[PDB]
Parts: sequence; structure tokens; C-alpha cells
Amino acid sequence: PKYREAYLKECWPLVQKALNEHHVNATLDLIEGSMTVCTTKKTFDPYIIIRARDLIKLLARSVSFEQAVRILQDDVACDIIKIGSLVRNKERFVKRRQRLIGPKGSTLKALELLTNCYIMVQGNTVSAIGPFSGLKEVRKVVLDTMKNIHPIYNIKSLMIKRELAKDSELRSQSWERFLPQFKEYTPFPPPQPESQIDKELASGEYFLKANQKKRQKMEAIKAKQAEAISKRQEERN
Amino acid sequence: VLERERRKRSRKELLNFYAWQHRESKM
Amino acid sequence: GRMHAPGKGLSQSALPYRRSVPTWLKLTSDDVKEQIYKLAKKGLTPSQIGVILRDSHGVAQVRFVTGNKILRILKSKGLAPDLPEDLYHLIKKAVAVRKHLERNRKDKDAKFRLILIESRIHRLARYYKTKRVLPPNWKYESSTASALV
Amino acid sequence: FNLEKARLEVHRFGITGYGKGKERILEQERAIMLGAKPPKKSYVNYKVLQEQIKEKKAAKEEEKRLAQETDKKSAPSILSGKFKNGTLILSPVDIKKINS
Amino acid sequence: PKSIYSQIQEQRIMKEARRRKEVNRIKHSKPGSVPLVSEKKKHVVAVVK
Amino acid sequence: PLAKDLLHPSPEEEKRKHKKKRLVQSPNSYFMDVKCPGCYKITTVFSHAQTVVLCVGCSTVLCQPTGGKARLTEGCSFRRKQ
Amino acid sequence: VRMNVLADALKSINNAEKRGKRQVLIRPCSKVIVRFLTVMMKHGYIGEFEIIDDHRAGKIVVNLTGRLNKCGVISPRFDVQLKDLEKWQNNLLPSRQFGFIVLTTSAGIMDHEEARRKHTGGKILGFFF
RNA sequence: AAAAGCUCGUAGUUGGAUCAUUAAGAGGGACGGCCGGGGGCAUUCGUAUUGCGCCGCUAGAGGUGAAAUUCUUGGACCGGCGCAAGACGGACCAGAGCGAAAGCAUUUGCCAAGAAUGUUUUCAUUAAUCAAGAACGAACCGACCGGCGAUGCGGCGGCGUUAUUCCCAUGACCCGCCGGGCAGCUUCCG
Ligand SMILES: [Mg+2]
Ligand SMILES: [Mg+2]
Ligand SMILES: [Mg+2]
Ligand SMILES: [Mg+2]
Ligand SMILES: [Mg+2]
Ligand SMILES: [Mg+2]
Ligand SMILES: [Zn+2]
Repeated sequence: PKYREAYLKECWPLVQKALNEHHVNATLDLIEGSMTVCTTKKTFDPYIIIRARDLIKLLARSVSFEQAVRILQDDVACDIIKIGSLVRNKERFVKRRQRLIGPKGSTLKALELLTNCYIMVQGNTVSAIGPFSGLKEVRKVVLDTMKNIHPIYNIKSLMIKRELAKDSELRSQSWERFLPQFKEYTPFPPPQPESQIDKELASGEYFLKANQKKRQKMEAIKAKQAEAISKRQEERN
Repeated sequence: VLERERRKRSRKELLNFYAWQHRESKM
Repeated sequence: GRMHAPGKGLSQSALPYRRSVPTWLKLTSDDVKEQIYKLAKKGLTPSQIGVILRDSHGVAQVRFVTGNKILRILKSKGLAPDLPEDLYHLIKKAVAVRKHLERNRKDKDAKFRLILIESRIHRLARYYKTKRVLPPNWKYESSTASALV
Repeated sequence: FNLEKARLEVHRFGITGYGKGKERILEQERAIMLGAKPPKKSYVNYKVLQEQIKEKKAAKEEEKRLAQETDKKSAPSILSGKFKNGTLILSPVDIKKINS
Repeated sequence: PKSIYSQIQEQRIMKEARRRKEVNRIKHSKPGSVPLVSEKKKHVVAVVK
Repeated sequence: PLAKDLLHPSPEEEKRKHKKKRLVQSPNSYFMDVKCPGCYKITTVFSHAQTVVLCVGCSTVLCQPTGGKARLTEGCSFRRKQ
Repeated sequence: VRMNVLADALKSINNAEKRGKRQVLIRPCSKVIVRFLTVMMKHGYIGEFEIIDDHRAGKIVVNLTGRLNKCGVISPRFDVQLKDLEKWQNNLLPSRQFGFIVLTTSAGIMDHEEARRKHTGGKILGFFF
């Protein structure tokens, strides 16, 4: 990334010195923004370029120089884990990532001591370096936190696994007990209803002045009188 | 450009908008 | 302040302070009127008639040259539209959406857009009834709308 | 299995990785939040003090930049019918009090 | 006071923004195109005489 | 802020503002005289035209409507009016 | 929406005076606003103002002096008799030594002191001090 | 008187200027070129994984802290070729864009819609907020005047570079300016 261009520039003289001991060349291409590693004819160890490829990848992930070149030693390995794809929601991803580092970096440091591996969280990747058994544990726990299982379970699980290791007895026997346990959709919309103002417009009452509606009420009352006259005639009969 | 205008003639030239367009059509 | 859009646009026409016709204008009041009649006989809306005059004949404002608005000139000659232009265009849009919506059952958005267009049609219809442009019995029906336009 | 007991012993084992000297300051910080009195901040020369503030700020935007790349009144108001949005509203029952 | 101090700082940013936009246009545009006026005689619209 | 007199804005200030935000509204469009090649008859064309303009005499395509100002044909000559 | 261009004009003047501006633009104009601004101007509260005549409702540019604290409008617009004028002054304005109440009468739009001279009352328009 | 949501929308409330006129930095409509993971219907490609078929080879393969369930001489696992099925659409991918919200990411074709910008086009108050009602619906504080940088779209103007137009197409970059957006850093007022 662009923010890593500055750091690499001053520490480039040192890494070329480190690679020259094994006769492997490296180039920091500023225009393309790339780091390239390639062997030479003086080199005699085929596997060092695979280790040389890992070194440039860690530096691109903002890993410090002192830890980065440490993997050049055969005893140390490396593993970069991509966790961005785990959660679609960015807000959930930020929250669970913060759970991994824990308060003051305690859970990160506690994992670092138990695993005996150097772990750094940067962006959507977590970089781990150390013994092969250690890197297996880191991938198991770090991926687990993204799966919405709390880190404190696995950290406490690792501690209990550690105490049983010192015990020479029951090594063959299983540790399962000792490990802790937890109206059909119509496309056409309904017709828009009519407000009151609509109805007298349709009836024509809105334009009509207060000179003939009152006459209509009088006629309606007059009709009811005739109906009353009909009823009084019927009962009289 | 002339061809593009000629295709648009159908939309902007109406045949039933005005009152007289209806009455001589009924004849 | 668009009724169905949260954004507030400001793009519109700004008339100049001057109301006098330019000196270069070689057309008279009578000459412009017959151009309006010929364009109307071709079947053009009054909004489109003003555009043609502005673009080619240099008629910035018909009202300033002839002393009358375009629609008032057409009514005097008898070339009066059956339905108001803005109402007619709105009814035309509703039919096209409804026709598409019959062949696409799952188009929820077209269903939602149809409601908004019908809402503007009902509001404008009540206003025109108040101005007595329409008789106080005209109603907008989905089946009738196709025959209306 | 209790988290509260588990969280703390994880926390204690976590801090030991930092170092013995870092242990003292963090454990001091913890008890402060639980209610201890803070030690008095040492009196320093004002000229020395002002330079330290500028350096303390200068680190902050750099940390802010790196994060970006990785991504009391003396007296009440004199003015307080009811007045709202430039309009004075007068209740009729209060208006009779105004008249009387 | 803070009331006077804030106004002075605000007006300084305004004048620097104009000058940068001024040098951008004059560096590109042709010398004859852009007239040059002295800051003294910038504020005189005309003299009736 | 810089002091501006609302009563007497400078000519470069009022030319820069939006046409609706000036003291008095004034459009930025205008009318022009165009002389097409092929025949030298003069035609008046609106700057922000929305329809293709054809010469009365020779029926040549003069301008093409665009988003803003209409684009003229090559070889034409135009004069701002007024 | 807006009906009381008098209220909006007074609101914009009141807000700017708090902000320490020197000139304000108020729109739209109205003859009611002009008569109101004349009354406040006669007592030295605003100063000279211009009426810009565009062909749509006009605009007014008002110069400020900084002597005005609070100006507002009165919504009920009751009819007030001359004998009841004194009660209306005290219950609205803070004191009796400064500030005026603007009224609209048959004789015109005039403040409370002048209405005493002409022996007339009317409908209450607004106030300023 | 002691200290869930979101939009439409009925009633109600509420709504420019002028002495019929104007054509609101009120609103509606048309027109112009663009723009977008917006929606619907078809269409298509890409690895990975899983299963099946055949060829080569021969005792194991898998899993763990250590094991144990399982699969294997009728060939498991591994290496190669091809076929079928279900999901998914990385890297490019940004605090960018779009939609009333919930939400939206391979390619191509089709249908309808929309924001903003441009407008010396048209109508002329047609408006705002809203209980009722209707559509849709995952699984410190306050409209508090402003400023500075970037950023996305539209438009205007320009010294220069860079390509070039049978069709298709008229751009890429730099500078100034105008609007409406997504957001920052700051101030001013109640
Ligand atoms: Mg528009
Ligand atoms: Mg308008
Ligand atoms: Mg359009
Ligand atoms: Mg498109
Ligand atoms: Mg699209
Ligand atoms: Mg641009
Ligand atoms: Zn010609």
C-alpha cells in the first residue's frame, strides 16, 4: 500500500544486505509500487527463495523489520490469515476484531505468550510467525472469533491444555471431560379513496349556492309529511 | 443527426391531442 | 422542494428584467400567430411550440411580442386541447406503467411508482374541477384512462 | 466455568508479557479506576510544559493520519405570553388578566 | 481576546486561498489576457474629475 | 469574512454568482446570428438550443442539441447579437 | 410555509443584529414591511434602507446600527381602544422609557406614542426595543 | 400552587407580491445530453468444493494434545483426462454510488421508472405538516451566518500535453467557476 512506501525506502538497504548473504536479489519498484524478489546464479539453496517470498509479503503487511527477517531462520515459519471475507457487515467485523485484541491488548498478548508466536493485526489480515504447531493454533482461534465464538473460551481452553501437558499420566486418556463445557400479492394498487371535498364536487353541491339545497331539504320534509299522512290514514282506516 | 431526429418524430408529433384531430378522424 | 424527492433542485428559467422586444426582430405580431397555427395544425403541444420558435425564429417570449400567451392564442382560433397538457402527460405516463406492470407481476417498484403518479393525477384533477376546466363529473379510471388519451 | 474469574486471570497473564516495569504502571492505573486517589502531577517549568504540549499534539495527527491510511454560567438568560419562532402567543384567559 | 483572535485567523485563510487561485490562473493564462492592478489602485473604481 | 456591499456588487462578482442568486435575475443564454456554408443566408439561433436547426434556404444541419450550449457545425460563422 | 413576510423580515433582522452584521438582505418586500421599517427608522434603530425593484415582489437592503435588541410580530391582532393603550405597553415591553408598539389603524400604520396624539386605536402589529 | 420502521395520505391546523397584473432562490409538466452494485424478465462466464467414469501406481489414507469414529487389494489417498450437481461472484472494492426504508455487485439483450444539471418552454397558487386510512417492511441542544480542502454527477471558460474517429465514436490530464449530493476539520448565533 501507499502508506508502506515510506517505511520500506529507508529499510531497503538493510534487507538487501540480509538477502545478499544468501545471494538473492530484491528490488523495490517505486513507480509500480511493488516489491520483487528473484534468485541469482551464485545461490545454492533452492528453498531460500520461498522463504524470501514470505519476507516481502510480511513487510507489505506492515510487519516490523526485526520480526520480518526472523523467518529467514529455518526454525521459524509464517502464516498470513485473511479475515475480511468472514463477515459481510463492516460494523460486525470491526466489533469482533476489537474483541480479538481485547482490553489493552491483553487477549492478543495472552495468545502471543501461550502460542510463542508473534501476532500482528493489520487491516483485514493477521500475520503470525513462529513454530509450526503454534501457527496451527493461531488459525484455529482467530478464525473462530469471526465465527461469533468468544476468544476467552479458546484462550482458557489453551491454558487447560497446557496444564495437562506437564502431567505425565493419562496422556493417552482423552481430555474431553477436563476441557470446559458451556393476503395474495396483487400487482395493481388499491384505488385511492375520495376525501369529502370530492363527493360534493361529483354531486355538484360545491358550486351551488345556499339558495336551492335548503329548498331540497324542505321538499324531503314535505315528502315525509305525506308518508305520515299515509300512515295516519291507514291507522284511521 | 437527421436520421436520429426522424425516429423521434413519432413521439413528438401527436395524432389525437387536439379537439379537431378527433372530429375529422370520425368522418 | 420536490414532492417525492428529498433533494431540492434550483434549475429553472430566469426571465430578464427587460420586457421589450429586440430591435433585430423582423417578425410582426400577426406573422408569429400564423406560425403558431401551422405548428399546432402539425400536432404539437404549446410547450413544444414555444421551443421551436425560440430555437429557430428568435422568438424569446411569445407573450412579449404578440401580447398574449400561446394557449390563449390557440383558444381564440379554436385549436383548444381536449385536456390540459400537464394532466394529459400525467395520464399518458400512468397507462404506460400500467401496461408494463401487467406483463411483469414481480415489479414491486413499478407498483410503488404507479401510486405516486396517480396521487398527482388526483390532486391536479381536483384543482381543475375548481377552475371549471373539467365538468364536475369527470373521473379517472384505469380502464377508462386508455380511452381518455 | 465463570468468565469473571476467567477474564481476570487471563488479564493478569496477558500483562506479564509486556515486562515488569510496564506491570507497575498498568496495575497502578487499574486501582485508580476502582477508586484510588491519583498521585499529584509534578510541577514543571511552564516553558518546558508548553513544548511538551506541542509535541504531544504533533504525535496525534500522525496517529490520526496512520489510522486514515489503514482504513458553567454566571447568570441565566435575560430573555426567556409564549414566544416561539418569532411569534408571540397570547392565551385568552391570560389576556383577561392583561386587561385586568 | 478570543473574539478578535478568531476573526483575524479566519480572514488570513481567506486571503491565502484567493492568492493560490490567483497564481494558478495567471501561470497558465496568457500574460496579455489577465490585466494586472496595483493593490493601492485596486480599490478605486473611477475618478469623476 | 471579507466585506461585500450588497447594494453595489462589482461586475466580476455578479458575473460569477448563480443566475438566480444575483440581485436581479439575468439569464446567461443569448441569441446569435449564424451563416452556413453553401449559401450565405443569415439565420438566428438560440445558444442553448434543444432542436436541430436547419437552414431555410439550403436545409443544411447547423447545430446539434447537447446538454448545455448547442454545438455548431464546422465551417460556420457566428455573431453574438444585441 | 410563509404568510408573514413581516415576521420573516423581522426575524432576519433580529438574527443578524445578534451576529453583528452591517447590512442585511430581506425578501420578499411588501408595503407593510416598508411602513414598519419607516416607524423603526424614525427612532434611530436601523438607518437608511434601499428598495430594489425587480419585477417579482422586490427586495430590501437595510443598514444596521446595533441599537436594536429584539423585534417581533403579534399574531392575535386584537382591536385595542385608546384608553386601554397604557395596559398593553407595560405588559409587553420591559420598561416605560424605551421601546414602542406598532399598531395599524384607519389613519395608517403608526406607533403607540403617535396614536395618543391622534386619539385613535386599532389592531396590534408588532413591537421593538 | 408550602419549601420496529418508511412513504402516500383524510379531518383539523396551516398557506407569496401587486391595484385583474407578475411569473416566487413556492410547486406541477415538457424538452436536451448524460449518470447510477435502483427494480423486473431472459441470457452467460469464472474458480473452488462435492460426486461419478477411465488411465497410471501400490499400503495405507484421514483426525488429534494423544487417540478413537470412518475409507481401503472388489485399489482408499495421491497424479491425469472428462462429465454432472448445489452454492458463490474474490482480488479490482473506496466511508465511493443508488433506492422511501428494508436493501443493491460476472457478461449481454429487453421493459418500465428516477435524481441532478441545462432551459429567455409551458400552466399559474395548483402549496406545507398531519391523527384516521393505504402500500412496503431484515432475520448537550436548535433550519446555527459562514470557511477550508478533497470527493461523485451535470454545465460553463482556458495556456498547454496525449490520442484519434468508414461504422462505433468525439475523449484522458491540468487550472478557474457554478449547483444539488456523500462525508471530514473548523468557527458564529439561540
Ligand atoms: Mg427539472
Ligand atoms: Mg418559477
Ligand atoms: Mg429527462
Ligand atoms: Mg442507462
Ligand atoms: Mg442502469
Ligand atoms: Mg467535473
Ligand atoms: Zn444555407
